[PDB]
Amino acid sequence: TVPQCCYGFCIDLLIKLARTMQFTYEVHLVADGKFGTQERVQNSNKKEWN
Amino acid sequence: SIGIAVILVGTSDEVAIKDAHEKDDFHHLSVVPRVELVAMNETDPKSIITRICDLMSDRKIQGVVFADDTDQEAIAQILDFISAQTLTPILGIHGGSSMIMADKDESSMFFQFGPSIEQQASVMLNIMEEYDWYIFSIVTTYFPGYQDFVNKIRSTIENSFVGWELEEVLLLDMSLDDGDSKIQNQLKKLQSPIILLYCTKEEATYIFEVANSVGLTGYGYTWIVPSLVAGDTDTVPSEFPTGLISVSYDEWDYGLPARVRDGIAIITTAASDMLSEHSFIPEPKSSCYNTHEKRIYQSNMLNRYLINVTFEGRNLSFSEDGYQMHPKLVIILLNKERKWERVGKWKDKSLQMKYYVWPRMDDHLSIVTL
Amino acid sequence: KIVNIGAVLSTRKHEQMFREAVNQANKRIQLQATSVTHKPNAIQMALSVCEDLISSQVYAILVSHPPTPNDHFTPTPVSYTAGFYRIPVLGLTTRMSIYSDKSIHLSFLRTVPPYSHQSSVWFEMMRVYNWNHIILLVSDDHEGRAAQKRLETLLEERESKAEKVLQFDPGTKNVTALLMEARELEARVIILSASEDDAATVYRAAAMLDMTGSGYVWLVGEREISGNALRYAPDGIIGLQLINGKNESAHISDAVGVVAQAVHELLEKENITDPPRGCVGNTNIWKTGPLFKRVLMSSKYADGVTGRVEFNEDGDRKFAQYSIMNLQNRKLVQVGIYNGTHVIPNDRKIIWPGGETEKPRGYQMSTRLK
Ligand SMILES: *[C@@H]1O[C@H](CO)[C@@H](O)[C@H](O)[C@H]1NC(C)=O
Repeated sequence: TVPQCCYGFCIDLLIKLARTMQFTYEVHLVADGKFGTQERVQNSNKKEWN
Repeated sequence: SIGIAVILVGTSDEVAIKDAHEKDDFHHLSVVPRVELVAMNETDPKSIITRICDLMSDRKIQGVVFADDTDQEAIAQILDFISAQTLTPILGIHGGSSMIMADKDESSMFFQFGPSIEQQASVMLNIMEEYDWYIFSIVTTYFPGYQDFVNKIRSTIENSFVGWELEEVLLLDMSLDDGDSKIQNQLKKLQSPIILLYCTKEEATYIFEVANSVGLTGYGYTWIVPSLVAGDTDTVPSEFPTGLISVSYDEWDYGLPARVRDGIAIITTAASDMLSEHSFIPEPKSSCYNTHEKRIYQSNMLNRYLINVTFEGRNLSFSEDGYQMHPKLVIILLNKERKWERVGKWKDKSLQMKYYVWPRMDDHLSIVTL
Repeated sequence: KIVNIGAVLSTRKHEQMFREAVNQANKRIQLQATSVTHKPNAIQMALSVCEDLISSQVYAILVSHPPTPNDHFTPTPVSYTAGFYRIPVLGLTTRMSIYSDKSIHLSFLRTVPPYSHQSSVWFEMMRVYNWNHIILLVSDDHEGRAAQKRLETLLEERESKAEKVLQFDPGTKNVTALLMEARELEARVIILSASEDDAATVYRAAAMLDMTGSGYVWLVGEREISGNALRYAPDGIIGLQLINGKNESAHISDAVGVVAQAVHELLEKENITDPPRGCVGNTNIWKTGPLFKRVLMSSKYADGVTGRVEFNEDGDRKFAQYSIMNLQNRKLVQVGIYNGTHVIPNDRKIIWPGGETEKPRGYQMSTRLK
């Protein structure tokens, strides 16, 4: 995990929104890299997301 | 020097067991086992406990192979209780001992021969997708493991390209008082041509009589039932409608003399395997009274070595719940008269039936095309 | 006709008390008294109980816990032996949730409610103090799982999911890493339902991490408020108790009463057949007991020393009495009662941990996100 800097349409929207509500943030990208659906794990009744 | 005992209930070929005891090659394994055979009736749990106590006190018994002939189910629970109390392992090879129990506790040394509910549920769907019965409904009562059956059945059918359209589920309870009218009213909701059932023998007979009163059992509806409903092939309740399909363990080609040798071989090979690497062997003074202090020597490693063994090119690798992982089943059909016949046997997950088209037993037409 | 009942107690003086109680109830078809003692092993217990089952052909059995602390295996022989014949059995001082399972133990009734209803009465405190966000930790056992499931099922109606559910292995000695994760969280209400031994481990680790300062709330149960936990226990803990849990004479004085009403409605209904007295002899099931359970469980009792006793369809007593129990200055003082479905205050005032005298919001706003 190496630090990187991000910028775009979503990033500056968050900056404007954050200044209004007086809170800080610490962004980090997702590890797997997918938006996420439900999956069946280990052939069990329970289901979990990714 | 490890002593192994075998217990028989009811009629059996005693001389055949004695002849088949020394039927395999057991030379390259340092077991030097001794076989002890004792026969007794089905008097009561007290007699069984007393006999087991006397035998294990008599001559250095570290395990018991238990056979049975009746169809009673609570004998398995009693044997599980005994196995939980005393750390020695026992095996159920035939009879009531082959019935699957609800849930063995974390400290039981007890195993059974025969498939579980989940594998039978799986094979009930492998049978379905060969004669193309894609419409079905399920009915069951309150029995240990009933949730697992429906859970696995629903899980399997929602992750495949083929379309299983399940038409309603019934979980009626027949133990209620004066609820027979409600049960009969509810049974009218069934419409699929294929019905799955999960009930005890007497419950199955009562439900079949009720259904025959309604009349949805004559021509176009086919029932599929698990192993435990049959219990004994010879004892036909005469209340079962013609055309019933059932799954049962292959007892026709696999009688009993081979099972005794197979059970003995499991213990001998496990003891040989655990002895060589660990340089140890559990040989406690197997007392009967005041056994709470006799649990000093843990036999959990022997349990870990009891779940992975093989011999003579066969796989007997068990699981956490204590059953086969690789049984040999057959499919039996009840013909016009009261009798059971072999239709197809499948091994290593490969269905093989002796028929190609189901014998019908008019608005059934044929269509030619190109 | 003559109908006799059975029971087993853990004291000869208790046996004499039971004899006096049945003599008094004789004034209310004549009854009888049969009782025996306890043994330190289960197999002897089962042998004796079926031997004493043959003694008088009993209709119901009363069981009590021995002076042993755990006693988790003591009711098991009687339950198995009786369920082998489908004979109903009433329990008095059993609290483990294993026996509430209808699968393994078909016939069993409770005179005291289980821990699941304790988890359920934990809900009223949140309802009355406006606590919507909680952190609960339970041990990895069959006991904790039922409580967690019941709690989350009850909270399903309110549509208020708990933030975190975290568990630890039983019989451990280090929980520092697990307690670290909960410290980062944003909730200040801790609910723990663990064993007596684990209570000492968690309490020691909480003190080191400054986890029990101001602005924290601990909700505990019966087991972790008794025993050696009070040796290392912070102030301000809110516990729980039962009004008549430990008075075995109070239960017995009316336990024979409720069963007495049932037999009157059964002896003159239809098809009455005495369960067999053949321990060794018969291995079948008595017809009486599938219907006996139904009438007994619905037998409302008008009034008693512990109030109205009405059984649900679970074999567990309903409408119990709980006292919201509090600890301040190394001693326990009562501050309230649980009136069936709601709570009322009392004269005393509860001192919260840390010495503050208020109603903590149980919430700490975080100013950092992810
Ligand atoms: C419990 O609260 C109810 C309020 O509905 C009240 O009527 C009753 O007297 C209280 N006490 C008992 C023992 O029910």
